[PDB]
Amino acid sequence: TIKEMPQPKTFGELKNLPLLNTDKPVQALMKIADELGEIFKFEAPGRVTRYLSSQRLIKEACDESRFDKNLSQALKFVRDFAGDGLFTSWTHEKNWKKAHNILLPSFSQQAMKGYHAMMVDIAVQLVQKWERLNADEHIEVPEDMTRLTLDTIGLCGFNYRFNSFYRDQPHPFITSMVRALDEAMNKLQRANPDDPAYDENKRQFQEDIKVMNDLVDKIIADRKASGEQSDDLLTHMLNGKDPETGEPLDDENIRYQIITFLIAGHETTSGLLSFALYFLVKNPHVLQKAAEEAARVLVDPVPSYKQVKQLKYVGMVLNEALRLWPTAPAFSLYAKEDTVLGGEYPLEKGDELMVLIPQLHRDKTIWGDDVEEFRPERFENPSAIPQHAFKPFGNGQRACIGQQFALHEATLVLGMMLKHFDFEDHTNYELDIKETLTLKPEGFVVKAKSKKIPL
Ligand code: HEM
Repeated sequence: TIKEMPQPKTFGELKNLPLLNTDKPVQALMKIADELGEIFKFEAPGRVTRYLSSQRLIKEACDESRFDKNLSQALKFVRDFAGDGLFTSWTHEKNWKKAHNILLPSFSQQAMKGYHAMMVDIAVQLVQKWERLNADEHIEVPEDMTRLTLDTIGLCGFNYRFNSFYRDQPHPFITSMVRALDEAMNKLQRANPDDPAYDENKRQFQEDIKVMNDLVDKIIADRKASGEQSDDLLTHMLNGKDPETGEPLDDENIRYQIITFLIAGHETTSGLLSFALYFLVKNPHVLQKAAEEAARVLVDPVPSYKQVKQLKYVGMVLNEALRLWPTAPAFSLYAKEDTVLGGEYPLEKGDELMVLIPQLHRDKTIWGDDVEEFRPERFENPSAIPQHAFKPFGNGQRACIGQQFALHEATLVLGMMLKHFDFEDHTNYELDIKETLTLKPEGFVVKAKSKKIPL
C-alpha cells in the first residue's frame, strides 16, 4: 500500500513554515491537501504535524482509546487569557473534568428553554435594527451577526448587556478581547519574538487581559455578594458542585469559563449565520423553501421554544453551510500510545494529528460528486450519514459543549430573518473568506426589504 508520507516543499532549516505565511492558512492547506492527498507531513523548525483529510483516516483518529485532544500551538497561546477553561484544558486536568461534569447538564437541548427568552431579546433587537434602516442603506452581515452573538452570549453567560446595537465602538471588553485574540493569532506567524513583536505588543497584550479579568471578576464578586439567582450560566456555576469530588468551581476558573464562552462561541456562531445567509441568497430556490417554512411555523410575533424546533429545513440549511465551511476549521489530536493509522502510516506516542474539517466535508467517497454544491436536502435523513463524516463540532467528550446553544440560536435568528425580510444581493458579492481563529465571509453586504410583519 502507499505507506510513505508526502510533504510540501521546504525552506531549509525554516522547513515548510513559509508555506502558510499568508492571511489565509487553512485555505492554503486545503490546496496542499488536494495535491498531496488524504495525509501529509507538515514540518516546522521544532514541530511536526500530520494533516488528515479523509473520513477513512479520521474515523480512526476519533477513536478515544487511541487518540486524545491535543492543545495546538494556537490553543496554548489562547491559554494565556483563557486559562484552564473547558476549551484550553487537557483532558487529564482536574479542572477540565470538574467544569465538564458541572456544566454538561446546563448545555443540553432541554436547558435551552431557560435561555430562550434571553436569546429572543437580542434577536428582536437585530430585526428592529434592520426594520429601521432607510431604504437605500445596506447591511453589513458579518458585523451585525457578531453583535448579535456577543450580546447573546453576554446575556446568557453572565446577565451583562454589552449593548452592541447602541454603539459603533464596541464595549471596551469586546475590544480588548478581539485584540488579545489577534495578538495570540499573530504570535503563531511570528518569525520570532523580535520579528515582529517587541515589548510594545506584549505590554498591550497584558493590558487587554486586565480589562477582561477585571470586568468578569467584579461581576462574579457582585453576584455572590448580592446572592442573586438569575437564569444565566454564572448562577449555575456558583451553585454547582461536581458529582465526583463534591467540589465546586473556584472563582478564577469560573472567570476563565466565562471568557471561554465568549472567545469560543461568538465568532464561530456569527460566521455560521453569515455563511448560511450567503448560500441562501446565492441559491434562490433554497431561500424560497426556507422562507416558506419560516412563515408557516413562526406564526407568533415572537418565536416559542417549541416553534424553533419545528424549523426542520432551516436546520438542514445550517448543517449544509456547516458542511461546506465549518467555522472552526480544524482540531488537533495526539497519539496516546504508538499505533499505525489506516494500517499504513505508523505513529509514535505523542505524535500530533490535525483534522482538516473542510477537507473532510468534501470527501467524494462519502458525500458523492457534488460536494461543492449547496444542497440542504442531503441532511433530510441525518441517520443516513456515515459515522465521523460530518464533524463541525469536534469529537467525543471533547466536542463543543455549546453545540445545542449555537444551533438553537442560529435557527431562531435565521427563522426570524426569513420571516420578516426579503434579501437582495445588490452587489453580486464574491465570497472572500477572512481567517482568524475562525472563518467568515469578509465584506459580505446585502440589502433587506421588509415584509412589514409586526413583532
Ligand atoms: C456553530 C458554532 C460552533 C462551532 C462550529 C464550534 C466548534 C467547536 C469545535 C470544533 C470544538 C473542538 C475544539 C478542539 O477539539 O480543539 C469546540 C469546543 C468547544 N466549544 Fe464550540 N463551537 C461553536 C459554538 C460554541 C458556543 C456558542 C459555545 C459557547 C457557549 C462554544 C463553546 C465551546 C467549548 C467551551 C468547547 C470546549 C469543550 C471541552 O473540550 O470541554 N462553542 N467547539
